Amino acid sequence: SGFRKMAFPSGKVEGCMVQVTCGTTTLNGLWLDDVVYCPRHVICNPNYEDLLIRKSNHNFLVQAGNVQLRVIGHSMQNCVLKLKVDTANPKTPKYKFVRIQPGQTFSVLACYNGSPSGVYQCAMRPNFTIKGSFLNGSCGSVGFNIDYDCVSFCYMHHMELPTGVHAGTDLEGNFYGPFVDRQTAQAAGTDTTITVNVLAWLYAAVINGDRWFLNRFTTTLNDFNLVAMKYNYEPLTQDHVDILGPLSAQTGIAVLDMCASLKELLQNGMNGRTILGSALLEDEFTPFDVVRQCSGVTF
Amino acid sequence: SGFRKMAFPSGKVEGCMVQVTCGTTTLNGLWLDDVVYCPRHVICTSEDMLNPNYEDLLIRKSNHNFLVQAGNVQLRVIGHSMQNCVLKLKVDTANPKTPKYKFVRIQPGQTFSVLACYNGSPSGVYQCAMRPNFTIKGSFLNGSCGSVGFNIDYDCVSFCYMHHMELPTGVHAGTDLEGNFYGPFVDRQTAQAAGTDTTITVNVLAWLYAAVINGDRWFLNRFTTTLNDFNLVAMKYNYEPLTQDHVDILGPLSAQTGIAVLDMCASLKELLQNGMNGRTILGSALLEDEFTPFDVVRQCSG
Ligand SMILES: NC(=O)N1Cc2ccc(Cl)cc2[C@H](C(=O)Nc2cncc3ccccc23)C1
Ligand SMILES: NC(=O)N1Cc2ccc(Cl)cc2[C@H](C(=O)Nc2cncc3ccccc23)C1
Ligand SMILES: [Cl-]
Repeated sequence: SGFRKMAFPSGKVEGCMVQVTCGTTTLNGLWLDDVVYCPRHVICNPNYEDLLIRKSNHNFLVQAGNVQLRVIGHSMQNCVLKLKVDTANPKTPKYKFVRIQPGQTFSVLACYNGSPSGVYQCAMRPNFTIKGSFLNGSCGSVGFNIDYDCVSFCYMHHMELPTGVHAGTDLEGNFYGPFVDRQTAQAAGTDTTITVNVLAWLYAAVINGDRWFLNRFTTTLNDFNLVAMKYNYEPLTQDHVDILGPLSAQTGIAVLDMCASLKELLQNGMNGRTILGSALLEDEFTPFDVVRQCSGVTF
Repeated sequence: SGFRKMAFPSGKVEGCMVQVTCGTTTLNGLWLDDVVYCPRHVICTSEDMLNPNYEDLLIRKSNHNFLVQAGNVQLRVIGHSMQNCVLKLKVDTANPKTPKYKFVRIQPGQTFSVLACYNGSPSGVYQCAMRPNFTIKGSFLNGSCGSVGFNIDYDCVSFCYMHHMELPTGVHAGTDLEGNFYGPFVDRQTAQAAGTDTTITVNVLAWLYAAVINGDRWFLNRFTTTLNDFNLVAMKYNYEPLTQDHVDILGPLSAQTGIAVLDMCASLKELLQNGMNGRTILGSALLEDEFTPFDVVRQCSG
């Protein structure tokens, strides 16, 4: 029993964190094989080709623990700088670079000076920001998932928006969201609630013995989506309904039956009650996160 | 900016997780140097659990009865001893991944990271607090016994918890790494219930200071309180008494935000009276009590 916001064990990622210093700027890098990936704003109206062409290999100081790595090459791929180093990371795990969709969750290994300080779980918001916890020096910290023994890198931290939320890229340097890596006026779009995730979390509450919110009612996908649109909830697709199938079979509560529970919660509130120790509807657990935590999958 | 429930990077602990098998029971062990620490109930059957005589059960065991597995490698047990409710299995190989470590016993209200494991394999990491009733509100399934709680301040891992059991309310009970249970619990299938839980007051105050550091002041008021008046009010909401030690501990946060501890106590009293009125504090509609004053300083400042 119990339901926690749980991150993947960060060990395979910790063994990849390095410190990248260039000029006055110091941030984090991800050392995989003989390449260190880091935000290109470490070289810093920025013409990044012009700024990068003025740098030599020895301008980038890469530090892996108490060992200085020597940079033998450098190239840019979108908003990510790839520093070729002489040494292949012996701690390089089996990995992939994956781009995630909004609503998908991942673990963040927050780092400062190439040293991991914390690990937390978070979701790619529908507005492409992440509600993370980062201070200055956190740039280059990575987001990942673990599938079997393979680490899928999905996020690299680049910046903080004026509302305190965060923006970054996939490991190929493509930003999530309409953001750019420069000091210009940028704001996160109006956020919405990840509906399939709230439903997954209601199923987790049912699995954990909390059923007060259940009701005899059902609804249609169209009628539920008319309610979802009114409460700034993401539309629930047939794919989401299919994805919630296993949880629906396990608890005996059809996805449209759980949708009517969610509809009543949105219109009437919780009425002094909590669900899994929360007075708000939690949307940062995917259906797979719920199944994984309520089954004990290991890595 | 931002405030998350953050766990310590689990890497130093992952490299210590092993699987311990005794008969039909399989649980997790912590391999540090040449010793594997695990709950002593690994030697029990389901029947033995009502009134186990651990000394009697352990005396009938030999080293080769304990199967220890570190990854895809079987370790050889060369000795065994019991220290309180933990079994210490001397093995023939020192763990090369043994980090700098300490065994620390924590007090209620203290937080720590839990590396939940099944079959000696880590599956997840989460942050939690030792409740005032000595239980932890964890996320544990059958086979998670032996999973550990820790903090990693600097490069040293301080092991503070080993999971032993789930109580009937879904909460968890365990021991420090010397085998001493937190709380009035026993490693027996007997009628045991967690005492009435209370809110960790000093932690809620620390979290209100984190909200101030992050720019949220909506809950502040023009009032102050005496420590005694705060405790009389707080007790009525099932909040732990706030001691002078807690007030002293909140000193740095008070100096940083410019809000006196007893002035922050007055905001808390008002929040308990009024609720949040549709608002949130650090993305939460409830008063969060699983961040200590030390956690707030670490995360908000560095
Ligand atoms: N003004 C300022 O501090 N920045 C400007 C800027 C402009 C563009 C880009 Cl791509 C990055 C940055 C950096 C950034 O956002 N870094 C930071 C990242 N995360 C959390 C922070 C908390 C506090 C301060 C910086 C954080 C630095
Ligand atoms: N009923 C049952 O299976 N147990 C009884 C028991 C009695 C005393 C002692 Cl010291 C340990 C145990 C074990 C224990 O609590 N393990 C478990 C630990 N954590 C979460 C669990 C979730 C679900 C089932 C067991 C969990 C095993
Ligand atoms: Cl303590």
